[PDB]
Amino acid sequence: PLKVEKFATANRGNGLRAVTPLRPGELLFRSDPLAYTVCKGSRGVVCDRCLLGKEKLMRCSQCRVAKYCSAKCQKKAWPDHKRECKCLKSCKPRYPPDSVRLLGRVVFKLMDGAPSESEKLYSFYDLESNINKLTEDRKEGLRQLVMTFQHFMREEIQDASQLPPAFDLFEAFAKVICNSFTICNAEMQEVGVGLYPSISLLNHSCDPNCSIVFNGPHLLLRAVRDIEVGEELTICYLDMLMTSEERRKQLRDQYCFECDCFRCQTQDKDADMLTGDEQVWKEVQESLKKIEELKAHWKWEQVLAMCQAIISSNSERLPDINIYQLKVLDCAMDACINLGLLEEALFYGTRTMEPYRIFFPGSHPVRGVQVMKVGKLQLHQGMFPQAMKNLRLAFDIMRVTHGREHSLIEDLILLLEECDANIRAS
Ligand SMILES: C[S@@+](CC[C@H](N)C(=O)[O-])C[C@H]1O[C@@H](n2cnc3c(N)ncnc32)[C@H](O)[C@@H]1O
Ligand SMILES: O=C(O)C(=O)c1ccccc1
Ligand SMILES: [Zn+2]
Ligand SMILES: [Zn+2]
Ligand SMILES: [Zn+2]
Repeated sequence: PLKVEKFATANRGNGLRAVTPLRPGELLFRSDPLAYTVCKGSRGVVCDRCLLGKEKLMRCSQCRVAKYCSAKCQKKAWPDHKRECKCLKSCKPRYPPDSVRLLGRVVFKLMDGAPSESEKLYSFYDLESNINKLTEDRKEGLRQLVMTFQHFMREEIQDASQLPPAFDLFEAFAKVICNSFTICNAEMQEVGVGLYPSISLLNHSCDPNCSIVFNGPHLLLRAVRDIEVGEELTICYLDMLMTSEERRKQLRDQYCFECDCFRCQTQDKDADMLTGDEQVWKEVQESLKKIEELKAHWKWEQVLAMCQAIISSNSERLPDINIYQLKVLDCAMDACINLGLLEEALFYGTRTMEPYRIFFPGSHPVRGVQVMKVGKLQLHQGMFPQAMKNLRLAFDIMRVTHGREHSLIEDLILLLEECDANIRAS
């Protein structure tokens, strides 16, 4: 059997609980998506199937919207793509919202595909919609998505007989809002959106006992803390670099619940996250809206320029533990890595280390990868003792958060063996 089970919680609907004590690093579930698509900003930049950023991609002959790294990827993707292809084509100039493209793949998967293992524990039909908690503002947004779906899919779906039985598009989009998974690449950049209905049983905590990590579209659910028999399994739905007030708004707006976890009751880390002059980090927070938009579109040169204007401003500066300063540093590190500016990348990366230790407590895949990036930059620059220490730290974290089932662990072990060989060679 499995190590987890669905159960009805007392006040958060259905959830997942351990059937037996779980232990940090234990693999609990792994799932391909019911449906997934590349995210808007990564479209044309990464392969539609494997979500890897190749320097050579080939677009689908028919729609010219889907792009693939290889014949292998377009073939393995053709079942999921064949019907949307006609739709994307017939709307050529327009491209639909990610949610619409995603729901299209859900519908085709449910109509034309064998039962999906992703629904082993919990199906798309089962997913929470929160419709009785939605604001009229949200409901209006969903109505527009319904009509967008109807437009985009009018070449393949003209009426209900071409939808699953009693399939309601409004409810379907409501489910998408609060059960969408952000698919991240190995470097922890957002590249796609997917539905993993069994995994959607996991409720949220700002101090979770499990973590999900993506290896392409494939999702690994791991325990990151000790977990007792019958204890509910939780993951954090949100970015860790967020104050309690910011988490409140997004958990309300997107997930329709008021978080009662101990961190939100205590404002845990809020004060440290907002150190520095408020006027400055308000401006940086504003600037980050565009920086992250640029990063989403892989516009690294422009990302770096905006980040440098902040990190090396001629006006007042922020401490690196300020979460908005910290985001700017991370964006600039990633841009430098992609632009081949490794000295500068390392300068920014090392500055994020201590803030990441604070804000990503325990075993968090984002900190694991950040430390691995820093260790990799140090290795490449011949800083073997430093690189080894960070690579070991990355492995300490990622043996828990990634595990041997994740291909990045093999890469990291190879970097450990290389770095150790250099240190031996003295
Ligand atoms: C991914 S689903 C989790 C499974 C859901 N409880 C169910 O019955 O299908 C996310 C939804 O569960 C509820 N939820 C998740 N975490 C919660 C929490 N910490 N407190 C209260 N409700 C929560 C919210 O309605 C949210 O929109
Ligand atoms: O339980 C597991 O460890 C696991 O890897 C798994 C994932 C999906 C279905 C069955 C088992
Ligand atoms: Zn590919
Ligand atoms: Zn196509
Ligand atoms: Zn909370």
